[PDB]
Amino acid sequence: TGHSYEKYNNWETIEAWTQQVATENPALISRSVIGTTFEGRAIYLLKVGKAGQNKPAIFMDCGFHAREWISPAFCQWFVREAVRTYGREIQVTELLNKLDFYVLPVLNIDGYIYTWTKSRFWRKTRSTHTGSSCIGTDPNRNFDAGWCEIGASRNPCDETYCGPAAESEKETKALADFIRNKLSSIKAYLTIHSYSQMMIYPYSYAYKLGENNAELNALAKATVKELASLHGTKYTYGPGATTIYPAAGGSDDWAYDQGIRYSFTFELRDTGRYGFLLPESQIRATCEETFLAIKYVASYVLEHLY
Amino acid sequence: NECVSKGFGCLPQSDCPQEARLSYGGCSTVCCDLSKLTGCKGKGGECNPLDRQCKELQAESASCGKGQKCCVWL
Ligand SMILES: [Zn+2]
Repeated sequence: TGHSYEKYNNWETIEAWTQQVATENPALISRSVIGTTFEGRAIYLLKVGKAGQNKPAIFMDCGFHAREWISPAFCQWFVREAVRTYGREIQVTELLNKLDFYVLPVLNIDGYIYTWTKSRFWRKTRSTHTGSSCIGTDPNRNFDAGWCEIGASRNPCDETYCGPAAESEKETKALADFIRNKLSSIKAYLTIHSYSQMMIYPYSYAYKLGENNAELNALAKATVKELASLHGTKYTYGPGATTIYPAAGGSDDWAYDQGIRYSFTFELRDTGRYGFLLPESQIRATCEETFLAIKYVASYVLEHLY
Repeated sequence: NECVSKGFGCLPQSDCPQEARLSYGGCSTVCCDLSKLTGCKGKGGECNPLDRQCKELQAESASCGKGQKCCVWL
């Protein structure tokens, strides 16, 4: 029954919400379509920030994986918090005047709808390719970053299936096309998942470390402290391969190898008690603490431009 | 979607045992009392070979059977 920031919203409501928020906040939010899903559904992107010349950007997406409902819930919360507090708190005013945030509320829309009406734990896209009767590819194994080398299945029926080729999915090709086009302005890439309460940086497709590794580790350590400020929520952090697991073809690694020096994957609440089924009553607290983390990272990026 | 509004979720019939099924609308499959599911898949996990490095949901690994353990992909 309409949109709420403290409930999970079906796609039709989120879609309506993206237009509403643009219409209600014309100086701060505009909405774009960056492409179309396997099933032909428009994929929306919000640009949050005040008009300005040659603005650097931070790209954040939610809803890679269908069942991770708290992820889209957070992109929505972020947009409201940003506009609500613009011109009222000095940090956020500065951020939106000097930076744009691209916010992609649900990438895997076909999958998201599927979890609402059919199968709550679906993860992948809903595509079909020649050669298999199984459905769906893992969008976070589908990027050109050590594609399908470790931590990815070659079996089309598996949850970590990498696809027939990198960017085989319209959704990931649409995201990669957008970032490639805006590469010279995008300074950070942030991709929101759940669960397990972690902040992860490259690399997941191999055990190597970025040239930047010490700085990334220090930034992660500092932002999880900031996150813990509010409600005491404990996050761990580190390079993906050893901290979570090997996982080739990830969007975080791909973005980093494009030259985006600040590239993180967030894993939100909880640690497994509810898992993917995070109760609606925890949405606010989760989103509040996560907002502090994103703000902290954005402010750091503003002082470390390149 | 009544099923989801009430705090449950939809699942295929084969994944929701009889005692866990609910009467609420919203699903083209069936509304399931997810809190009553057990086993790896019932927790959003996937059974994998023992030598697959993953984040294991250890309490559900026995449900995966021989040579298999419960991984949750995040
Ligand atoms: Zn995920």
